[PDB]
Amino acid sequence: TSFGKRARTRQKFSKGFRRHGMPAVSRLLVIHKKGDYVDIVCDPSVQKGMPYSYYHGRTGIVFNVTQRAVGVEVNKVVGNRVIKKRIHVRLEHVRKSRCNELFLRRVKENDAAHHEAHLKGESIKTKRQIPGPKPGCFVSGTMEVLEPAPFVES
Amino acid sequence: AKSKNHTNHNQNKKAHRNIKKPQRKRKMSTKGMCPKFLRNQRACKRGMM
Amino acid sequence: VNVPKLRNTFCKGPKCRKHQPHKVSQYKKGKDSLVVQGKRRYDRKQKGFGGQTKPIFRKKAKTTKKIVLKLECTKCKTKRLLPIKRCKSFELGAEKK
Amino acid sequence: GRRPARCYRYCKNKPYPKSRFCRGVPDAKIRIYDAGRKRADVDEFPGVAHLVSDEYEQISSEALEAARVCANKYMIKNCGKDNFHLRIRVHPFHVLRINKMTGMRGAFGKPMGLVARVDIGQILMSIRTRESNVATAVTALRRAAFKFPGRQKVFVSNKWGFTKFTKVEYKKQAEGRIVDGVGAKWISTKGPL
Amino acid sequence: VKALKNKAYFKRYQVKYRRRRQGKTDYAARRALVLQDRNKYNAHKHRLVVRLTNKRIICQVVYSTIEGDRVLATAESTELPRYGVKIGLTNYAAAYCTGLLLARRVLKQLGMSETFEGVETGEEYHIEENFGERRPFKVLLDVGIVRTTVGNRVFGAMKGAADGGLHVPHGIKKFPGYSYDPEAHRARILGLHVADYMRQLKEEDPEKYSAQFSQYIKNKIEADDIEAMYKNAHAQIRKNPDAVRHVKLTKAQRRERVQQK
RNA sequence: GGAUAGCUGGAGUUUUGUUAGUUUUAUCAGGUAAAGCGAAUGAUUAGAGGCCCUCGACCUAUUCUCAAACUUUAAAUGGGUAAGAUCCAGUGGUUACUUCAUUGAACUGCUGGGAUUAAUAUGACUCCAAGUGGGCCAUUUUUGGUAAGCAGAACUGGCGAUGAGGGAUGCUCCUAACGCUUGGUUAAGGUGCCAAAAUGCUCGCUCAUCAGAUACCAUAAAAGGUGUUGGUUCAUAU
RNA sequence: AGCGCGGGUAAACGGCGGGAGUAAUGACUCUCUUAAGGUAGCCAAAUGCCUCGUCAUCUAAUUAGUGACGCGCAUGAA
RNA sequence: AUAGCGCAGGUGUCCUAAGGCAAGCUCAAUGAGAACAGAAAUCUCAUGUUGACCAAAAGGGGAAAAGCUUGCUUGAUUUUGAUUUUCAGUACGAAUACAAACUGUGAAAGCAUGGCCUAUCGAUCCUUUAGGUCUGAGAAACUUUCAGCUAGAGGUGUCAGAAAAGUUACCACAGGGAUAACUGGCUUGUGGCAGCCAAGCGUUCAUAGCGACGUUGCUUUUUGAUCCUUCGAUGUCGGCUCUUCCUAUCAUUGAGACGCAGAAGUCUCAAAGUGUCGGAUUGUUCACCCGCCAAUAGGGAACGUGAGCUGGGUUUAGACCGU
RNA sequence: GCUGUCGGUCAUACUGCGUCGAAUACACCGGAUCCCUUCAGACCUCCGAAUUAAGCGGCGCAAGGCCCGGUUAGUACUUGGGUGGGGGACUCCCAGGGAAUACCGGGUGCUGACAGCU
Repeated sequence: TSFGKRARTRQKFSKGFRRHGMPAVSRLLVIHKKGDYVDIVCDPSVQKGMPYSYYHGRTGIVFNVTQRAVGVEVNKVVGNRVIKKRIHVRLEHVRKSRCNELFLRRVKENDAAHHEAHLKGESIKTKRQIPGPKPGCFVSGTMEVLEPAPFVES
Repeated sequence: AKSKNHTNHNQNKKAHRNIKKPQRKRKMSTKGMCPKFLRNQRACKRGMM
Repeated sequence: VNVPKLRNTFCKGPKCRKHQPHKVSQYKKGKDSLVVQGKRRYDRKQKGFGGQTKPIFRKKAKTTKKIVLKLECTKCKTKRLLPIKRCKSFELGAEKK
Repeated sequence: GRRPARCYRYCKNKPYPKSRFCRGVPDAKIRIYDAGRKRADVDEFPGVAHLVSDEYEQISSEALEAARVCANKYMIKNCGKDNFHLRIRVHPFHVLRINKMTGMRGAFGKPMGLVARVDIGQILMSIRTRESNVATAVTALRRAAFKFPGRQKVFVSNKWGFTKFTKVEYKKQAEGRIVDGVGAKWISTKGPL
Repeated sequence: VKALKNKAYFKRYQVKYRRRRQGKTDYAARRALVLQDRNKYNAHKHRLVVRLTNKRIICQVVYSTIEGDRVLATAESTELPRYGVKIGLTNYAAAYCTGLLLARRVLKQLGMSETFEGVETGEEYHIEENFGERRPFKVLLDVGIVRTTVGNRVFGAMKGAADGGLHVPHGIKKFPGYSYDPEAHRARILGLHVADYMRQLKEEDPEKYSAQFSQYIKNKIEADDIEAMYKNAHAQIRKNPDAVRHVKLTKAQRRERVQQK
């Protein structure tokens, strides 16, 4: 086949439908502190600093912040091993990740829950519960008698 | 006398035989950070000695 | 391709270290000469019998060569070589569009 | 010498229609699809019979031409020229390749001719006619089945002409939602006014 | 013929944002102003917003947030009847007086009034001055989509801010008098070009001098008196901060209206 | 044919609340299958309604059928990241960086809060070197070709390197993987005889002057039959 | 010196044309082009692809043989 | 991520502007209008989501711009590193994000390290020039020439980079069924044979005999397609001789149908029990004639049959002609 | 309840056509001496103060568009299993996931900062 920086991009780098024109200003006012997760989505509208195609849609940790760019460490399988790769990228092509935000909420409630016992002797054992089997109750309402259907061609 | 051009067969099975993940480390490596920034981390560390 | 003769650019030299104007010549090679070690080693080696030693290159692919500009500073007379991309047509006479 | 049509029964390849990429145009043998009286209005010709495939096939353009010339000639003798409409619904857009005569190498081949793809349950022909007829119009499509490959069930539907509407649901016409030939158009309460 | 604006035309049709449709914001120039790098993290880039409406000159200091832009302190030329200047609110003199009157009440809000007196007229000035000490308050200039000529009223209000002691970055090249002449710029601040036009026009005509400048005849201001006002306005400013139908129809109500028609 | 990486062995250590070809919880990326054309682009049948005709024109609303290099919309199966002792908060200091500013930023000192913070299972570098770099097959996906026990790919599993029981017989199908053995129980598959086990029980269908008989598999079709056994729906017992 | 520049030499190596129109046929006219455009002769040849060429002859019957006929794939003058 | 001598195309360039920045403006197209003037000139209004244009293939991207027009300029500059892409996580090339200079444009924010993004290119050795108050020619100075250190250029298109024409039928060696020319095997387009439907032909009448436009099979007696077997050899055409087998039956036996009066036939069923010839030309297989006959049907058995023959052909070495 | 300046989401916000807008205020609007712009004071620029018609805002339209839900549909398609069916083409069962038009029931906005107005 043929290899180019943007080969097979077509659908992948397409702007979208009715989504043409430049980035909005409020998305350009997002801050990214180092030690923070970000999903690399590249918008073809800006051709400056767009990352390579493989990294598109990859979540990874911000290690640097250049003035007009964000150093993101992502990770990449090469047969036998993962290897952590360090890719700079323009500000428009980075989104804030939302993958961590349940865990970030969770710790504030969970650490405050363990805190507040003190002399009652904590040992709360705070933990999510996976919704397995339901217990039993009586249930009653209006009924219908169904039967199976004869075939019709139409 | 061809012969086969290419194949991905038995390559996933070979890789998974051993897919090592790099060990996590405290304190992030600074290779590829700003030179201006890393100048002031040296000047920082000097000032507390 | 067309290029002006006058040209403001950086002067990598001891006095200036800033943008001066420069004079844009072309760079040609200049003659290969004798008494240079590789030419002397080539001459002793090809004396005698045994035909000739080194490869003679035969089969060129390229039409073009890379155009070097010889810059030359006005004030201090520093020079250097800028390369430029390849082309068949080169000049640095005027006639603008 | 064209091929036997056992060669090109099955839908082995992706559709390859006549475009800017194909360029070799072989032109079809059906450039007359509709037949009988084309111009009759919907208030006449309530009865209908479809010819429906049960089998996932290709059908050549010549086999469609053969089948319509079969069926409309059976109409002309029995029930006259001017008491039927006969549509061919299927079109041949798939273009079909031949390599002709180191054995391979130049294996990719030129475009021979046209062919139509056909699903299970897909409608091939439809005769629209008077309820007087119908039984004659079924036996017009028992004939036309022999020109195609595979089997095709013949199917008297319950619908007035070439419309969505059931012939029960058509006649409740009087209230005047419905008002065009070969197409009963529904007047909506949707506007403007 | 096929005629304008199909059903399928409106399907395809993307919209420009809204303040492009309304015809106000340039989103090209907005993206250049609002960026402040990522080495700075969470600094706020302030900008002076001068807008020439009719009869009035609005002047704001503004930084941006994700919810919206956020005003630090406003100024209006309609305030200036407080500080001596009765009329001539749209002109270049009033633009300078608004930009000065703004620039004090940025400093008074932060608590930085005694530092940065600035430089009271029409001579060139940047703030390289003050060394070994706190740096002057940085603020850009957003013209908007006022077309940027030599003169215009906006660089009046820029020079008002520079007198006030806000660090505006600016070249000299779009001031009046330009190769630069400072005393020609002093004529525009003190309203001398306005007085010289009245001095030219009154000896020529009574009818033009009645038709224009009718408010000047009411408020009793002569050709000689103009340069006194805008000078004396400045000392008045610098001892002062500021001091204070139909409705929709339901779908029951809509099908009611059909059977009327 | 080499070199190089991978697959493999051996020799040393570090080291045990850390690993995963898995799901869940939350969050993203994608443009295949289908669908679409009374949505753009491209292909396409049919008529309707807009100085004497006239098929035209073109327009307006409809209609027949489509697309590997068309698309508004858009699955399943797969892919990324996160789920705490390598953590969270409070407070002081360092700094040529950053700020209009002890404002921030990153790094650090101290003081609290917390022992495994979804499920299930489970202990997790360095060196030296061999052989190998002709592969083939099967289910699904799929390209060239009339097709091939043909050529070329994708995912997984086999054969090759591998016997045992079944498919009469078969490198690749099924069951199932092997230390020497005593007893018990099954798998796939079978029970008239060859042949270990049913001429077992019970209910239908079939008469062949070429019956039929067990996946891969060792070929059969269009079209017929008042041969027989049932069903569906009309019309006067047929 | 040679090679260039300028002559000679084919019983030196060798080479020796197409297209329309015109009393079925083309003596004849026109046209593009070569260093020269195959002359005298001979031919389906030990040399002709189409080809078992066409017409005589030998035969009851001849893809053979002989004698003629030539736009001759690709005959021809030490 | 992913193959084929898969599919549709493209590159070895072009440009001091088509580079850079800022400002102003809006394009293709349609509609209605204006002397000469129309289907096409120029001017004007209205509408115009990109239907134009951006050096060139195709695809992304773009509307107070990335398009068009003007103004000012040379960041297509200098110093070396890091990263991404191919990937062994080597190199080249290409690109991205900073750092330290110095300039351009703009009021300023900014933007600019060539082209809006995706292609447009090259190691060692050798030669060559640019740079330094530089290092060395080893007995020591001076001073030409030389050798160095750093960065470009001269080129390898077989593009990780030898310096390179034929012929062998006089042939040789190591090997290869990884790979052709025979049989056999899979396949059956092509060849051959048999069905289904019924437009017409058949004076009249679709079906005695036929059968278009379509469509379903069979065969391995043709020819391809393929490369599984065989290269430490299975003796490659044709004829002669001799045997057997098949039936898709040319004749002979017994039937049935007819456009069957008789005679002569054409069609179909049971039929392989018996029979299928003499010669001219060609190496022929085929073919084409002369004749006979009840009839001169088609095929298989390693394209039956070379320790059975023959050697005319093909296919060694000699020689002739033509190209 | 509103008007302005800077915005956020970027059509529930667009487009077409028609009626109505207290009060600031936006706006049309008057002028060319200087700053400044061209063929041209139309645009732009500067200096002004003698009608809501448009712009702008609200509302309507059996409007188009757009957004939201119900149908379409447990259908199309599809993951794992089958010594299931079928001569093939394809199709059914078991354990799971599960769309999209067509067509009618409701909508046509919400909002942060700052200065002012019944």
